[PDB]
Amino acid sequence: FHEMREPRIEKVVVHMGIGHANAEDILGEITGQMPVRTKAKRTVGEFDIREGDPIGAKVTLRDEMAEEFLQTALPLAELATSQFDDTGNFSFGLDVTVNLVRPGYRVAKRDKASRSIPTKHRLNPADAVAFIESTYDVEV
Amino acid sequence: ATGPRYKVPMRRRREARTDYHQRLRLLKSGKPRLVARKSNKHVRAQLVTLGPNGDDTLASAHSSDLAEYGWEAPTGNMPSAYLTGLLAGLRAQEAGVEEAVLDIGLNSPTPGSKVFAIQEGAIDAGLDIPHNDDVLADWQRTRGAHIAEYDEQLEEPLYSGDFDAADLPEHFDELRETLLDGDIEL
Amino acid sequence: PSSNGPLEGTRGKLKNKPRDRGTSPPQRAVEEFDDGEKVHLKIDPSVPNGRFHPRFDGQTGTVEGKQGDAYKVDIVDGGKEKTIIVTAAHLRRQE
Amino acid sequence: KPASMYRDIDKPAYTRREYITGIPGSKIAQHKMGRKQKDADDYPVQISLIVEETVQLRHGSLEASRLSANRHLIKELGEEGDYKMTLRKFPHQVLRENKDGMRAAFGKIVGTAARVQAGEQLFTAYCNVEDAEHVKEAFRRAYNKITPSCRIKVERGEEL
Amino acid sequence: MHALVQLRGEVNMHTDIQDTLEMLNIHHVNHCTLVPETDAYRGMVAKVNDFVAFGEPSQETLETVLATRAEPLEGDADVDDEWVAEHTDYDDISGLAFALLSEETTLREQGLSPTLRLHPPRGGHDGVKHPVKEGGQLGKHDTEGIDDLLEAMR
RNA sequence: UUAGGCGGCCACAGCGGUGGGGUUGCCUCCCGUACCCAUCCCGAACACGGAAGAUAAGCCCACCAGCGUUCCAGGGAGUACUGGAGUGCGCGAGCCUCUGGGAAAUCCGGUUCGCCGCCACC
RNA sequence: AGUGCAAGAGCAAAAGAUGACUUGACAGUGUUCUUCCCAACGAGGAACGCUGACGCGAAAGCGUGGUCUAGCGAACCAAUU
RNA sequence: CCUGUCAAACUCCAAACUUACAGACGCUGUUUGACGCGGGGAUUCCGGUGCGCGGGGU
Ligand SMILES: [Cl-]
Ligand SMILES: [Cl-]
Ligand SMILES: [Mg+2]
Ligand SMILES: [Mg+2]
Ligand SMILES: [Mg+2]
Ligand SMILES: [Mg+2]
Ligand SMILES: [Mg+2]
Ligand SMILES: [Mg+2]
Ligand SMILES: [Mg+2]
Ligand code: NA
Ligand code: NA
Ligand code: NA
Ligand code: NA
Ligand code: NA
Ligand code: NA
Ligand SMILES: [Sr+2]
Ligand SMILES: [Sr+2]
Ligand SMILES: [Sr+2]
Ligand SMILES: [Sr+2]
Ligand SMILES: [Sr+2]
Ligand SMILES: [Sr+2]
Ligand SMILES: [Sr+2]
Ligand SMILES: [Sr+2]
Ligand SMILES: [Sr+2]
Repeated sequence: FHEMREPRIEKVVVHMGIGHANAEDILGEITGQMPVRTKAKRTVGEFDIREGDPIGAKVTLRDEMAEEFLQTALPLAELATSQFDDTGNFSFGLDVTVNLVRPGYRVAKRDKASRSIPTKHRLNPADAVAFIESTYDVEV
Repeated sequence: ATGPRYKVPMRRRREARTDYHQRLRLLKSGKPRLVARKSNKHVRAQLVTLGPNGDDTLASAHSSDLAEYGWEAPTGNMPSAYLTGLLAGLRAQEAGVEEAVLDIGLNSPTPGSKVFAIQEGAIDAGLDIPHNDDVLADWQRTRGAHIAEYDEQLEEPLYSGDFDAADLPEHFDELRETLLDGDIEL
Repeated sequence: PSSNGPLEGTRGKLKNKPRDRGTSPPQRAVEEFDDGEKVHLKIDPSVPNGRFHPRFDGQTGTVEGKQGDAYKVDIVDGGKEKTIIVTAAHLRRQE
Repeated sequence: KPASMYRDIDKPAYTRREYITGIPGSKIAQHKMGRKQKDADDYPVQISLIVEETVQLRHGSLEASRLSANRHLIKELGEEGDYKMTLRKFPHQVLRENKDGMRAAFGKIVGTAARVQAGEQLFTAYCNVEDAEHVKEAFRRAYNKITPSCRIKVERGEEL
Repeated sequence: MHALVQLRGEVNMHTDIQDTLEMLNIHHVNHCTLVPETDAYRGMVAKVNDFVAFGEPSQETLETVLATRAEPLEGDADVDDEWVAEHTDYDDISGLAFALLSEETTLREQGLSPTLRLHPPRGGHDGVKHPVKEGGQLGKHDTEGIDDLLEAMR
């Protein structure tokens, strides 16, 4: 039981919201894999009329590429309670967010006969703090 | 769910198992659907005809009963898929079925995928199905060359139970061979 | 009326009841009829192509052959006989 | 104008404000009256006023009656007596007047009325067994300013 | 088996009603017909409910009438036992009368005109502006009432 | 159907919940990228190859009615409305009688936590 | 929500959004309905076929313009093929 | 939560009723030939009233 229930990270997204780019470089260096541009919707009085146009970038880290980045990422931040997602996710910031969830998650991300995860199998803020905390750092 | 004005999707759509929009286009041809479906360990290939209470299955072919003829290898690969196709293609040939349209379900039209490889077997069995040659995988990957040359990158057996270390795509030929036999109890 | 367009005053007849919203089943858009068969004309709001003139909803016609995949149903408007071209999606076998 | 012009029900229901404009505001100032914080069950007596014929009541009639009606209770029971009267109807029907000749006759919106089917309760008071006669007199006045004849019926009152 | 009797003229009566009457083989005021009792036959009388007098007659009366007002399919020949017997699968009026009521045959099936052309009610009827319940003569009747009329219209 | 594939009707099938279920069997989660294929960045997905592990999800099985829905009982109600008729009543708006039909809201009590088709299969 | 524009209607693994490819907004000839309920009447319109040629797709298939209902015009004369 | 009211251009509901086709009974037609088909000749295209349902207008 405990095994197929014990958490893990599915993806760590690093993103810089700018609004007009040259910032890609650093992420390619710090993560270890290419980045991707960010667009937007709706005109913005802040001279943000052009709808589809570069505004930021991001990178999704999976498996090692993710951990290896976290070993250094996590330390650089002071984690708090009000910094957690009801689904066991946390963002802090250059932004760095982490998507955590129990084993059989593919069930929802696949194509064929997918299904949403029962509120029970959903990770909890608590179960999140624990798992993470139990990996080189403190809570509170 | 919420109230009366609410709209609950057709069951088979909730379940996310049938793509009706695509289905319709299929159903139009009038020809029977050559249902091709995968599974982690298996591969099925049904030949469906339309009915008054629901679809009818005039001829199937499961990768499991593929061993029933002498298959000692796995049941979720190209060699597997092809064969299963040719098997159902034959059985169907035994029901009066002559043509069909490939129904790859919710799978993807990827080039050389097991589905097209399944479709290739039913064609070879004698059935008439609208296809696209250059979308099918190369005769070898159909055999198991892609996998055999993988065990070449040995150091650790490609398999658990011993079917063999280097694997025998020849076996593929051996089985295929056994199917073109008139006798063979279908 | 105020306009003499085909859909004039057809809000009611050409609209699905809430729970009948969205795409329709394919089983009946493929139904095969036989020449002579009596069929009930009723447009499927969810279906767009293969519709006969609204004025004919409720008519019970007799399939007298088909054109393409669509059917050529025979009906009688008042006293004048007409040949209506409709697709299965808008037909139901009588009885 | 005379109530004769809009007392019967003969036009189609006309209330879609989304299509009507220049609709005059209601002359009614209060539908809830008396001690509107208390409750209807807090009283022994509950006397309502029933309209005997189905009609239309222009807001000027409702207010005109409701006024002189309640104004009595305020007099005989004090501007803070122990009662609570209510006017359950509201002026929804919009009324027009064609004010030229019969050409392009559709009128211009001039008022609002409340359609009250015969046998319904226009008003409903809630008083203590004592002021029951001051409420009956409060209605005798009110039914003199609406078009139909009425009945003063007791909904809860064994005290007689 | 019911006795239908038109008591109201044709002028101003709806056409679909008058058409029904003629379908029930009744073409003039005071004409009478003996109609079975099926769903179909019910719908019709129901629809004519206002320009007719109906109900089930007593075997007795039905005879009194048949005697006095039945006619061949063509002719003056009086329909009397002899006549009845010489042409009808029966032996006498009572014989016929019983079948009609039991609903086994029809005046037509025998060679009798579907209509029994009665005579104005002697002493007048109870009026055509109200049903039987309101004291009039229109609508369904009491086997006794029906007779009272048919009797009076010998 | 000791867990499968394709369906028809498309909520009686929804929403929410409880309990049980898997050694070479099934479905999965799962393990892994040499290839076919793949991601405007990610073997996440898609695709391919494979079983060290698991029954915690999913799924299948049994059950729960609180919400939603289907049908039924009784009450509302033969009330509202209404096709036909009237030398019936009313100043009138309108009402009534006779005849043939006949709701809706709501309340209480049951039902409903899907049904059926073809194929494959200890 | 969006879907160019009135209103009513259709649409969610799409009819909406994004990407790419593409130009079927192609040639020609019909059936039917509409225009004109019933019931005769032109232009215009629509659905539905067939022949030829194309576009996309693995394929079924989809494209005779924009999801449906408005955006339209006789003869004579002129130009043009 | 509790409480007070509405809708020609609102609808989770919903008639009576009208209406397509078929069967049955009725009625009608096969010397009075219906149903239908072709042809000749019209008149007519100021209507009115009662009742039911209406829309406008005191
Ligand atoms: Cl599959
Ligand atoms: Cl049409
Ligand atoms: Mg309407
Ligand atoms: Mg005679
Ligand atoms: Mg006398
Ligand atoms: Mg008299
Ligand atoms: Mg369990
Ligand atoms: Mg009078
Ligand atoms: Mg020119
Ligand atoms: Na639908
Ligand atoms: Na003028
Ligand atoms: Na870009
Ligand atoms: Na499980
Ligand atoms: Na034309
Ligand atoms: Na005229
Ligand atoms: Sr009026
Ligand atoms: Sr003048
Ligand atoms: Sr008065
Ligand atoms: Sr993986
Ligand atoms: Sr008078
Ligand atoms: Sr008066
Ligand atoms: Sr009844
Ligand atoms: Sr279109
Ligand atoms: Sr009508």
